[PDB]
Amino acid sequence: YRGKRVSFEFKDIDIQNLLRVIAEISKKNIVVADDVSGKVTIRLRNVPWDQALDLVLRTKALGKEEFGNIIRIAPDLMVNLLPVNYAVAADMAARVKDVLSERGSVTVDQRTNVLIVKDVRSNTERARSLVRSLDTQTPQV
Amino acid sequence: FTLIELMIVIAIVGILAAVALPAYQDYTARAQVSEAILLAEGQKSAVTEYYLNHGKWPENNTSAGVASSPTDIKGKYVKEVEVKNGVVTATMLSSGVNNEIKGKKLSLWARRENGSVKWFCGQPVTRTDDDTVADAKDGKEIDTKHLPSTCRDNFDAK
Amino acid sequence: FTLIELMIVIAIVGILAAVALPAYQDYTARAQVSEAILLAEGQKSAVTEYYLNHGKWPENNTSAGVASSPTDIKGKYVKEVEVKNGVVTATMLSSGVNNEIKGKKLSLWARRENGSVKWFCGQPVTRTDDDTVADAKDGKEIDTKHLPSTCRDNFDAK
Amino acid sequence: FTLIELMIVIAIVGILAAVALPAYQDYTARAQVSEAILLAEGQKSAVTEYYLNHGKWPENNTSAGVASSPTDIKGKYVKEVEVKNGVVTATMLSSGVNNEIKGKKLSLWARRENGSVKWFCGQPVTRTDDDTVADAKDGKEIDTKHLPSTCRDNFDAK
Repeated sequence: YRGKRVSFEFKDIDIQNLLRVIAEISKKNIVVADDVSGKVTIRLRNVPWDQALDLVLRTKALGKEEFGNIIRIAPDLMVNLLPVNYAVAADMAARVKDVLSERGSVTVDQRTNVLIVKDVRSNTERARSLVRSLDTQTPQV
Repeated sequence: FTLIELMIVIAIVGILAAVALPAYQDYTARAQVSEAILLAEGQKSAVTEYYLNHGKWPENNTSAGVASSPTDIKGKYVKEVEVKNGVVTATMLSSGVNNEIKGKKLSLWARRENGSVKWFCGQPVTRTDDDTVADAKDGKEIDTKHLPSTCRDNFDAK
Repeated sequence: FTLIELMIVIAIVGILAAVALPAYQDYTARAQVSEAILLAEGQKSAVTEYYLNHGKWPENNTSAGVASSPTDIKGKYVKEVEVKNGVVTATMLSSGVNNEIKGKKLSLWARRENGSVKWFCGQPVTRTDDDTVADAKDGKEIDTKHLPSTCRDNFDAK
Repeated sequence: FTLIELMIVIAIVGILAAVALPAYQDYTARAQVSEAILLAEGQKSAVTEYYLNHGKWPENNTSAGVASSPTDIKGKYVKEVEVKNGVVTATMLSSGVNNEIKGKKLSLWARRENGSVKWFCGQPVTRTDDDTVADAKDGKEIDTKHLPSTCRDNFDAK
């Protein structure tokens, strides 16, 4: 769960293809089962892959299990990184969980106090507006 | 040949308990929350006075002049009550409560009316500035269904 | 040759009453105790005030400012309610109650919180010092099974 | 030559219904009265407050601050509930009830305890003075057999 930064753009492609593509980029050797799912659409910018993966899982796709050398996977939206300069990322977690409800979309907290969201643009926009708005009362030190 | 009156009436009281189960289980939780609210209040006094006398919200319990220890303001279903910049939050214990409300909490916060203040009651909130708070969104918030009609206030209620 | 539907169904309602007998008999007792508790409470007020105003627990009903006569604080299942050094004990009548709870009683006692007090509810207790009570072990305590979940307090509950 | 199993078992269920007839018919009436009682109560509040605040029993529903119209406090088996000088009487409808309890009624009345009051429940009564009532002897009282164990109070109960 650490990698080079990437931008994932997938317009109506088999998750098996996204997976292989992700193995061809040295993001492990990835192998599915045979019939995992189908086709998905995502479009990410500035996301390390191992995250764009966790995030792909939550879209439609699978869960991942690693043997070590190989990993087995079994059965636009966008991603944007939000810097949080002023507040701690965990203090947002209550409010951010409360927008999601039983929706799709997710939020991931990286160690360097940045939030990452996959979702539809409309749920991304909401999550950014709240994260920045709560960050903004934190900049007045 | 005969005995079905004893068999059905033992099985109607069994299903009666199953129907009476969720009613007593939210009436029950709704009752355990109504107290977190009572424990939260009565601490409005300290906080109100501190604010009106100094023009600044009490930073913590000790500032407000209350059990310097959050855990010292607990109850049966309340694991505590902390004052954080005038905002008073009540946490639900983990033992003796419903099931979907334990470890969950609410908040009471006030607003400068100028010469006095007005209090609000609702889901957890954080104070930003002396006259602004926000959803203490934690997913730890007591679910709207368990909150009285008098404690449905939103972070921006005026 | 024939008539067994009338004979079995009269004998299933008979055995249904026998199965419904112990359920109504503890639900019943548990109900008669829930009142001894209500009669005991509401007298917390007098006792609390007396303590906070003087710093000493009311010695008896008259001190607490309540029906100077224990027997004057009785009920249907309650034969009385006596205040003995801040401890309020409720006695179950002998007529109109279960069978294993009559003449039996419980107690409500409080503890100095310093500036306020906290109340407990449970099996009979005696007060030792201003901040300590002990089991009035004697055999007339209402059995744990008949006491609410809110009245399971032990002599040393804090 | 043969068929008596069908003939007897159809005639044992027939006689079983005849034996189950009076049981369901008083269980039933006793159930319809238990409500007249619930409709009568909950109006104790108004009456109690009126008395404690003024020291005089509410003359009628409007005084007590309840549906100014007796008929507005009716139910399924209850044709109404009237407050007459603190005494609250509940009348049994004429349709949807037993047979020996319709148009029949009971009363709830209280007594000055001095600082509070105690309530009674029983067969119809009239108020004489602020601390005395008497049997509204007239023939329309719900029969003792239909009244709960908790509503067997006599005009002079204290």
